[PDB]
Amino acid sequence: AFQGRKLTDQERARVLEFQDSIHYSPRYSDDNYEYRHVMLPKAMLKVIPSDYFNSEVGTLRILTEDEWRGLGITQSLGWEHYECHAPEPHILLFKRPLNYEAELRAAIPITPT
Repeated sequence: AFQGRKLTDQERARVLEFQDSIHYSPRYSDDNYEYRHVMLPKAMLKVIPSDYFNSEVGTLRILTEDEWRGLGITQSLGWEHYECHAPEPHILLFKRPLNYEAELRAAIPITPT
């Protein structure tokens, strides 16, 4: 049940070619959040589909977790994409709470009575 605008098999192939060139900053923290930023190759920006930018700035819009994992951006559980200042568009900011427990929860089905 994809949240957000899933890429097509065609978009996805085009974006996933840049996956090995994405850079991930060290994490830093304040009183409530850990932060990190992800830096995309400028060339990847060219094949990121048009609806993923917001026409106003030139920056990426807020991405859902499914959306940005969709782009090849690979990091651990808990990270939220948030809107920054107006940096270069190829820098994406992420945060997650310090009080993060990172579980894996799956409902499992039984036969009804």
